[PDB]
Amino acid sequence: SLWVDKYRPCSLGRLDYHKEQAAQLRNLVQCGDFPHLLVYGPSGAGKKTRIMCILRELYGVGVEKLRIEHQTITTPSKKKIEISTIASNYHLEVNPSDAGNSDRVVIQEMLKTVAQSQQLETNSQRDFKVVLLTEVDKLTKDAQHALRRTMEKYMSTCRLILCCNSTSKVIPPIRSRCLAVRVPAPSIEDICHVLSTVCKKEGLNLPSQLAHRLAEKSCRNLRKALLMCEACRVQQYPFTADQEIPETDWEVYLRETANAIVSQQTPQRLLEVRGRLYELLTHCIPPEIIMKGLLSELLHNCDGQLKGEVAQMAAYYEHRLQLGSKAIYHLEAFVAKFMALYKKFMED
Amino acid sequence: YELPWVEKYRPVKLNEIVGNEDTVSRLEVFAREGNVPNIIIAGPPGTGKTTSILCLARALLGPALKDAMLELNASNDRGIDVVRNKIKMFAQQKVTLPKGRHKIIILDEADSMTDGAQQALRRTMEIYSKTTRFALACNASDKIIEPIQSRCAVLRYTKLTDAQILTRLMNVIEKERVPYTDDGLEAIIFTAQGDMRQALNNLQSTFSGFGFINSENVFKVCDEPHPLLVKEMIQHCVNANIDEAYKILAHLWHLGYSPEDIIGNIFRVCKTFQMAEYLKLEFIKEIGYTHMKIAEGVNSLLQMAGLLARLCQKTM
Amino acid sequence: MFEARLVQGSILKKVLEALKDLINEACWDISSSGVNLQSMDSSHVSLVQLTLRSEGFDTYRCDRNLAMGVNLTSMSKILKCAGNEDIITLRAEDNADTLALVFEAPNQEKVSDYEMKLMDLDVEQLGIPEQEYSCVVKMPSGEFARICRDLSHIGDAVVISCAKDGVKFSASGELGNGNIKLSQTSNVDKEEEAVTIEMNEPVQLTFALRYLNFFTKATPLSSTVTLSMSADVPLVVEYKIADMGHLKYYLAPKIEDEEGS
Amino acid sequence: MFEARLVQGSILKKVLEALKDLINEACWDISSSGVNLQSMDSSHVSLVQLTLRSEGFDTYRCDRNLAMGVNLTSMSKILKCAGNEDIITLRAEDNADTLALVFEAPNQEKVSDYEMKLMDLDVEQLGIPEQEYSCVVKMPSGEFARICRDLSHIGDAVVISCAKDGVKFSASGELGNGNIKLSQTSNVDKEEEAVTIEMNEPVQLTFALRYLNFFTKATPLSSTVTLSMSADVPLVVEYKIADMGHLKYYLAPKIEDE
Amino acid sequence: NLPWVEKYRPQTLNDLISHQDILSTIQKFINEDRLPHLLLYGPPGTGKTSTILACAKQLYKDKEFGSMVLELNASDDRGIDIIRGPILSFASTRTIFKKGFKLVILDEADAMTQDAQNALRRVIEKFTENTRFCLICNYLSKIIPALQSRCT
Amino acid sequence: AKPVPWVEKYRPKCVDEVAFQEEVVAVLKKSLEGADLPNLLFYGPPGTGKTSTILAAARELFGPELFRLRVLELNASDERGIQVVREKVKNFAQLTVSGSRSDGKPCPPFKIVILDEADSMTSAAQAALRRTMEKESKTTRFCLICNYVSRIIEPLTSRCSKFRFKPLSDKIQQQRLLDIAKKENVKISDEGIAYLVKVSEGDLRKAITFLQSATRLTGGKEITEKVITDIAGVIPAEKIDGVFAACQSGSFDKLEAVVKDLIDEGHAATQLVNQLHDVVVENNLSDKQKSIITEKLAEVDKCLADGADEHLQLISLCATVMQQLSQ
Ligand SMILES: Nc1ncnc2c1ncn2[C@@H]1O[C@H](COP(=O)(O)OP(=O)(O)OP(O)(O)=S)[C@@H](O)[C@H]1O
Ligand SMILES: Nc1ncnc2c1ncn2[C@@H]1O[C@H](COP(=O)(O)OP(=O)(O)OP(O)(O)=S)[C@@H](O)[C@H]1O
Ligand SMILES: Nc1ncnc2c1ncn2[C@@H]1O[C@H](COP(=O)(O)OP(=O)(O)O)[C@@H](O)[C@H]1O
Ligand SMILES: [Mg+2]
Ligand SMILES: [Mg+2]
Repeated sequence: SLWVDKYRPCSLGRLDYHKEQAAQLRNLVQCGDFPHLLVYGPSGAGKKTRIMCILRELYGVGVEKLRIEHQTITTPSKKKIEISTIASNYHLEVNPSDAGNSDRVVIQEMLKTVAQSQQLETNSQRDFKVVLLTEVDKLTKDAQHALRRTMEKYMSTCRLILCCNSTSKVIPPIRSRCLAVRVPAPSIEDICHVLSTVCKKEGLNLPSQLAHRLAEKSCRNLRKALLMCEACRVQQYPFTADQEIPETDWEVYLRETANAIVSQQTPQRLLEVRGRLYELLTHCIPPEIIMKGLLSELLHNCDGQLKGEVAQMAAYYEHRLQLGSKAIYHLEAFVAKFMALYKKFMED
Repeated sequence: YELPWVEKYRPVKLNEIVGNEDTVSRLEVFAREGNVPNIIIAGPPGTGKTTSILCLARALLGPALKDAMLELNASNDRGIDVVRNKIKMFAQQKVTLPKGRHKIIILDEADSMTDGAQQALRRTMEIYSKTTRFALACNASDKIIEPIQSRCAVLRYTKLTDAQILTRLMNVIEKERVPYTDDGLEAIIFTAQGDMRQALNNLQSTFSGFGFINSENVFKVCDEPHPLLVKEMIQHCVNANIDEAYKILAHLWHLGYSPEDIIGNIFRVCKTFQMAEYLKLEFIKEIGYTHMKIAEGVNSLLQMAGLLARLCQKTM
Repeated sequence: MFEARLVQGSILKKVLEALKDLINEACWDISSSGVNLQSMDSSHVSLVQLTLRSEGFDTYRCDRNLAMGVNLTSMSKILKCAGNEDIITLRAEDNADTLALVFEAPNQEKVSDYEMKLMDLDVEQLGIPEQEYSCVVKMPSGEFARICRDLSHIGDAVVISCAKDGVKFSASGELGNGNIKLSQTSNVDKEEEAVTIEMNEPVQLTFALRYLNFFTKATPLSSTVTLSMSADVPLVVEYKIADMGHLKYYLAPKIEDEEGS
Repeated sequence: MFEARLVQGSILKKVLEALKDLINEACWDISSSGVNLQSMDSSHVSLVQLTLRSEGFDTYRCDRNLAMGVNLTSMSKILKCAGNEDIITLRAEDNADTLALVFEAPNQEKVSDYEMKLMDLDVEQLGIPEQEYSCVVKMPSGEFARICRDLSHIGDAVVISCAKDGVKFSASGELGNGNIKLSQTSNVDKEEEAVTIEMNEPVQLTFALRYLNFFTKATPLSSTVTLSMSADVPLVVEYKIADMGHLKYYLAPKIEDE
Repeated sequence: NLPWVEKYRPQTLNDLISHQDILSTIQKFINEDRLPHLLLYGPPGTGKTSTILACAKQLYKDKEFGSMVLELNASDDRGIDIIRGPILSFASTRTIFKKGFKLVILDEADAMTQDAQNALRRVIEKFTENTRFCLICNYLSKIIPALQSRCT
Repeated sequence: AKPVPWVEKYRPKCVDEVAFQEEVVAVLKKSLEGADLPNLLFYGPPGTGKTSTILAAARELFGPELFRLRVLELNASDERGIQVVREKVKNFAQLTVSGSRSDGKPCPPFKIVILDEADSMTSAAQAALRRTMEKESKTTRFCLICNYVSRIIEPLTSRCSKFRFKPLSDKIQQQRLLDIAKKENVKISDEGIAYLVKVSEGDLRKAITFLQSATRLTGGKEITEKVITDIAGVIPAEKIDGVFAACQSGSFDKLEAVVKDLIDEGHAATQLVNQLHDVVVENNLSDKQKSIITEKLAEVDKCLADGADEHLQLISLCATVMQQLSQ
């Protein structure tokens, strides 16, 4: 069993970072009229830790007894779509963004179905029940309009906890009626604290300097930090400060992509780097993640008078990739513009 | 109760069609021979796909046309039961036909049919091909699946070159003795844009509307933005002049023109304008971007002003 | 004050089942001569005129004319509350939003009060002129209903031709042809089963079969149907509703293109 | 060991389409008194009590108290194999997982044996109290099905009111209102066509019409139905299946206020 | 009383103004019986329905208006169903009274899909001598070029 | 009883309870004697009480006997479907009663339908609403409630009477929130109340919901600035001073540090655009610097409205405020 999820907290008092938000949420769920929640922050900050912790504090013992159900829905076109559901006897958890263009269909039908379902022995447990919408940000406009309709009509019997990142694409009038809970990414010292705790439980003597290296290469992402710690334990048990940390294959692939860019400024190297971009894109990783990795591994090389225009073109081609439908044209346009600007930079 | 000119001057034989000369000649070779393969005819509207398929079916069958030819169309219902029943038991039927002549199912506007309709189509046209042959008509081949274009012979009809449109127009005009001016007839070409039925209807319409066929009468009964005004607009955008082009913009906006038609005529004039090739490419890209601004729902005069500003700044 | 009593009760039900799917809203024009109705379909192809005379009602009295908007689906449900032998009394006010129908048992044991809310409609009274017809054919109701019910399986249209041999109903569809002939019958023991044809000029017209199938749900109203057909004249389908009135239909014929082949 | 033979088998078929739509699975409870069905609908509104008495059967053997929970849609499917005149045999042992259905011809030229799979159900027996109902109206079940069917077209519920002028049914909806009224009939030729009102206190109550339409599929069983009402209690509707037994349906009145 | 927009819908070809060329061409079409199918396009509120309704009331009396004019728009459901419903059923049949062509008035005609436009343009070709369509639209550019190649 | 939120609980109820909106009372008071009115459209920030004003207004025009029979109230964001626009309004206008009351008072014979929060509808739904207003212009009158003007389309606003609803602008909300705090026994100082007014631009309902949320988190503790800054979606001011200190002079390493230190905190980039815009338009920068920074803030908010990545765009925005601040 991995220690990333084995030593996960259960109660709100055994949290390692953001104690004040933990106390605020504990006193919020201590009284009645628990409102609609919109939890947000960066990836790996620990939103879902707060969410199952809130579910632990809201209910009794049976909060981690989860199972997968499969529910079929019908589009206006005659086609059956099977959707997945992570559910318990006290709550619901749905990812509704897996259905791309039929997100309004599932957002109407599935929560109409669970709203029309009656809580058996409702006097014993609590007043209402909670529904998690795990990936909610990339839902489209009228899907989120049906979502706020669902929030309005079953306000007495079904409150929702929407979890996402980058709420700019989340519509305004769902943010008005939802209590906004913001979970920041843990700092370098809090990541070092929880790494030292997860090593002290498992009989380990991690030096502080290697914990700083793990925190600074995890880029404020605790799950990735604990996975690096696990992989470092697998690689070598005697821990030295000068330790080779096993970085993930797509980051070092982006590093090789970036040094293939800065090596040559010719169309043949552009063909090679377009092949590398295709190999990166075929693994179903998001192109904004590729863009961010390219800019992070690109700013370690370029001169100080050229970082600003490079960053502006990075934002420009990420935005036009979001407006478009095929990623490789905008990505290789960004790479071609960077090569043209760099060869103008060293040519003069 | 006189018939309109679109149906009165429809061709009755396959050599009166001026659309695609090699395809028409091969269709006549198949009409005199008999073993016509499964064909699909694609192209823009007005090229004469319907009259080519109808003339091929007539010259094949002759007196047995009323029983050996099934014309299914867009105004009829084309559900799953229709391709299950009507097309199937037409393809299963027997007609006493000659040695080379074959049954014909004229499927006009096949791009508008549903996917299950084509799913029930495919087996039928592969199996019953010893007796019935499918002559599909369509506008865009993208809405039709690739297997139907595979089992058919695809016949791309081009947009008509203006010379054959002129020859048919002198044929109709000499058949009616309608007076004309030359530049008015070129205005009828400009209003046609590869749509020959549109040219005939606009000429028809215009003569019934106002005697002499002159640029003023056809441009009055059509009321598109004038080519001279939009061409002078693009010329004023070439030499980096926002103001002189904006009097033409205010002239075309106080005349009550919708922005969609303004940007469509802007692109259509910019297609054939005599300017630098890379400059024409940049102009077409900016006109396309403003056309997405229009199509997304921003139809202000300021979008035209910003289009003029972007065309002005792209010429230094 | 609109009180109108009708003893034979299911005849209004058959009148309504004739209007059941052919029309969804209609206006009742009420005068001292009685009840009038003139409406069209939503497609504006078929015209329906319904006339119920004053003397056919049991106790009819009506002080002022009434234009009354009716949804025939609502009283299609309400007249299904009426029995076959029940007595129907219709009651309305001069400025009513309401309509009252009282269903009474023949032994005066069961009494029923039913209310319908009325809707406003714009009325276009299309004055039908009196025209002499080239052909007038009276035939059984069940026979004509069977004629359209068989010929609606073959095709969607019928070609009806009246000539010196008689009347011919033809159909041509994807299954094949169909031609049913009827001749003038000299002697029947009953007057309700004979086909009797009066003529000036032989006619031939094509009609949609959905409309005729909607028309011939008025079969139990009358035992005999009068089809008045002529060139440039619609197909008049007259049912004589006993001695209390008449139900008349008007179908425009279809366009037949002329082909030399 | 439980065997039952009944000479008129269409009455159990009429029982079957009386409750194959209301309730999906039912527990049959047989003791030496006979057969009882106290079942409870899925939407938590209606109660059904069907009882069949011992003396009406041709022959009857029952050893122990037994409770078999059978799906009535499937056993409605198996009784559709039987005719309207055939004598019916039901057989089940003390630990029966099966139900044997034998349909025999009156002239004994056709004897049919079929098997039914049985399932276990957790059954709660609701104690129906013996109480004095204020109002009892006896009327024709064909007219009662006619009442439910012609009032169901108007609205979703009926407010029915009984008083010294008789009984009264009222429905309201977007089409309008319906208001039927019955009085005490004095002279009849047949007692099944009469209307009899036993009165204690005039009462008004509102009930949903879907369940009334469901209850009016028992009207070929009895020529008369009995509608019994009082204050703050479930409505009783009652069919007398011959001298064989009875069919009571308990309806929860609608108390929703705006 | 009513708002002033509905009280003064020009009922006569005399009351309306600033559309004199459309007036002259349409009356010239309708007096000599050379009226084609019409497609009236422009901005909202410039009187598209008023002129065609006054022309249809100029042609026919009030006692025959119900069988010679069918009015539809987008308040009803519009698509592939109602083109195969009321429209061609009105268009393919004759007149219940007298003789002459018919009229279908379709307000806000730019709101239908191009499949419905293809069905309607084939309906326009099939029945022309007995039916004269009138399509009122806001934007011309929402209409397929073959439909603009049918109706003036 | 159920815990009622204090927005609809504390809304006005009568015609004259509207807190100085006497023009909206007076126009109708004229319409009572005139017995005729066109379509209406009330636009304004929420919590003002447009819905309650039109409910009491229709109660004055019809009475409590005719209120449940002649007034149909629908929420447009609850009825965004094109079917329920084109069916329920048609059914309401088709079912007609007379315009005569049992009290003997005169009454105008047209119906009343209300569509609340109609600005959230799309273009096609609003076009279908325009069609429903077009065909039902004789027997049913239309009134709409919205918060913004241009979200309602031009054909929908060309057939209605537009009424601006002004809220309690200044110096009334602070003591009102003090009465709510003293009624529910809530301890909150003056600066917290002033910050509650300041975080919502003219919005009462936002302030009541933020006070409800802060009292729910504290549960009886002091409402400090940190809790209100957390709930109201405010970046703390020291983060903006750190951003301006990093972008004033130095290298791109400190910007990347503060941008990656602003995304990590969980802050929305649109909130940075709003607050950075607020601190640029009020500071003592040059006009060219203020102009370039604010134009880029508008472009960044555009692309964040289009769903672009916040990280790269905050990098580019901080890069151009660095190139404008260092020069
Ligand atoms: N090549 C041609 N030569 C002569 N007349 C033509 C030609 N093409 C079209 N026409 C005329 O235009 C009319 C319409 O032609 P159609 O074949 O119906 O157009 P189409 O190819 O079917 O395109 P659609 O159906 O509108 S997409 C015919 O009746 C002819 O009078
Ligand atoms: N030329 C005109 N002269 C006089 N009144 C006019 C004129 N044009 C419009 N009107 C008035 O405008 C009112 C509305 O006209 P409509 O024909 O209904 O508008 P429209 O052209 O159909 O645009 P729509 O229906 O919104 S697409 C009419 O009732 C007239 O009172
Ligand atoms: N106090 C803590 N102790 C141990 N692990 C923690 C703690 N807080 C966060 N984590 C770890 O950080 C990871 C954050 O993942 P998750 O909750 O999914 O965040 P996100 O939803 O943003 O990806 C979790 O896997 C969890 O194990
Ligand atoms: Mg074609
Ligand atoms: Mg109009």
